[PDB]
Amino acid sequence: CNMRTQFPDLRLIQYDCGKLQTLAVLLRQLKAEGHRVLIFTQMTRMLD
DNA sequence: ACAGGATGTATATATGTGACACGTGCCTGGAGACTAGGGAGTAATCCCCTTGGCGGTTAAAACGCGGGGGACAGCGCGTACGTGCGTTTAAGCGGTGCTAGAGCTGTCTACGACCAATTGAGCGGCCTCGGCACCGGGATTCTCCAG
Repeated sequence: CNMRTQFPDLRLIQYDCGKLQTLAVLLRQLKAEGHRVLIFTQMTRMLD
């Protein structure tokens, strides 16, 4: 099955998107400090 | 699971009350030469309305879910409508036998169109109050269980 058709991963949604990559790094670094975060974005379906 | 007993077709035939054929005539297309007016072919103006869609919030759909009271099936019975039979009513299918009134023809005005003016409705274009529209009471009115 794997060797005949390749489907998009769908699991790690940070794959294509460098915005989410740097956000993952940033949130991971902030987690040690644990002081909590507001993440603002317009585009209601980007919050998804 | 039959058979009298009816009713319904199917096939054939013929001559006479309607379908076709043929000649005529004569009103009506067809053909032709002018004269607009009408409509087409562009060229300008003014609108509205889609642009692509997004993410907030709302009303309207849409869905769950009980349950109740109507949609049907069952059963019955009790008229009432068809079925058939005898009568008789009166319509049909031909006739005779007037004259009322279509249908037409002609004649001739009153009537319609044109026809250039003329003007006075009328329609558009803003303005400005009343009049519905929605609201917020409280008081009569229904609807639903409850005895």
